[PDB]
Amino acid sequence: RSAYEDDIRLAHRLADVAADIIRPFFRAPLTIDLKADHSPVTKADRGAEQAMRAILEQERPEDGIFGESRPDARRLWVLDPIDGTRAFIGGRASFGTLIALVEDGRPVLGIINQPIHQERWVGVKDLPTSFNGEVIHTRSCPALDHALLATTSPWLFEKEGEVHFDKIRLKCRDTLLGGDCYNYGLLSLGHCDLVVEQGLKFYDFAALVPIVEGAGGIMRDWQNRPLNKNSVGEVIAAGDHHLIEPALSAMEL
Amino acid sequence: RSAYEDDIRLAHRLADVAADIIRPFFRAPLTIDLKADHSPVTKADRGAEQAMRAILEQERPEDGIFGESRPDARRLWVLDPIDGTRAFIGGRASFGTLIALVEDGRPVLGIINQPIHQERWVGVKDLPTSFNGEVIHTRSCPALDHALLATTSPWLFEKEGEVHFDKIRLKCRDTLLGGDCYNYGLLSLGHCDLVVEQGLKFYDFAALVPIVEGAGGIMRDWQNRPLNKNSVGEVIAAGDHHLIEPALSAMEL
Repeated sequence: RSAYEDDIRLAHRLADVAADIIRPFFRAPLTIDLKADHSPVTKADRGAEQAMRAILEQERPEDGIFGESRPDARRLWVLDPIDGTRAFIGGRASFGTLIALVEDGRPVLGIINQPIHQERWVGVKDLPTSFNGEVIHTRSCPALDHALLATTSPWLFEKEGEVHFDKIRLKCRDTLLGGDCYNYGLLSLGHCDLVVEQGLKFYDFAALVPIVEGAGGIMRDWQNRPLNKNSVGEVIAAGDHHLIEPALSAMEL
Repeated sequence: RSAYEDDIRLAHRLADVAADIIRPFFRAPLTIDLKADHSPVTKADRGAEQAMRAILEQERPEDGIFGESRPDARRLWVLDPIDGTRAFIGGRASFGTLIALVEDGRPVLGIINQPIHQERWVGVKDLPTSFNGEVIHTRSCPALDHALLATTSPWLFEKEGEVHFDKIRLKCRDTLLGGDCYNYGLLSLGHCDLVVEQGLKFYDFAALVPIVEGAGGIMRDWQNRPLNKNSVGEVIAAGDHHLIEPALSAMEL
């Protein structure tokens, strides 16, 4: 059993609560061009965040909730009800709810939950990562020219970041596009070898780190340093630790 | 009832047969770097194509099967067991089996089937398009700056085609990436407004045309001409007929 067993149980409860709120809004009609925001994604995100926050305020009174709600605490919860907001808006089920517990600025527990297809990744500092309750493993990869690389969009990079991304893309066997958190889940399951992104907020990667790392992968910034609450959101995830040096090299940073 | 009712029933049978063959291979381990091809996608594609061909040889002896098997016939079946081969290889359930019946070089019946999540689009020349048995409709869209555009990859274009794509992307509200046939299914359901691609084979678009058009959309080449067995594979699909002129204009062809 984990040192975090109680927190893992709460994290599953938060994911369940968010899922039931978000699901009815998926593939709903999209209103446009009004003086106010009538979008389903906004209703889903707000209602899920409010419900999860109310539960955290009752069950973890002493913990912070990242994003202004209490801080200074050693322990902080980080919630993203819908990571992959644009995919959700487009009716794609690659979006996920991300929940993370963070201590001294480091993620120590993370869940990705896809509430439409019921796919749930759980990672924790002291246990192997699980997907729908089963232990999972990243795969090994000999070299970049055998690697599958993913990123949500080339246009989500800064102008110089687009050049670094293009340089590594040219050295990989194939690149798949779109997906946000989902590509990190596929990398933890062993179906993707590298993910490289830029411009993420802490809400977008905190949950991913324990999941990828507890699957046997590695997830760092572009200087190969640990990701933490204060990282600017350049990330690289690899299923194989052997590939992180050649990947960063190929980016010509 | 359709003039194609019998062919629609056969088409569903082909999709079922392909699904049961393909499903076991999804998210299987991926072998690499051998003198022969041990990949699951190749086994799935070949076994599904062989089973569908055997059925067509028994039940439609007089029809062609596109790709060399009999031709010259007025009526041809076009099969793609796994459209979105790279997505399948990456463990993504955006791939689909495409089945189409084509007469005088024009698609008249099409199915997209996603065998993992059981999502099936059916289009036919004389009926409204259906998704899992329900009639569906494309949405209207006032202008490009409100439109959601999708394409599988910017890098799947020719060098000049990348420039035309970038020019229209810059004029749209958002662009989603990856997905192959799946984006045309989302456009027929009313969750996407434009799809623009280049380099497709007839196997990749024949089934899509009846589905998009019978949902109320429009799908043509980049000269606004009909797509047919001989089209080079530049395609534009719009949920709203009003957007095809501004979209082609924005591409600066």
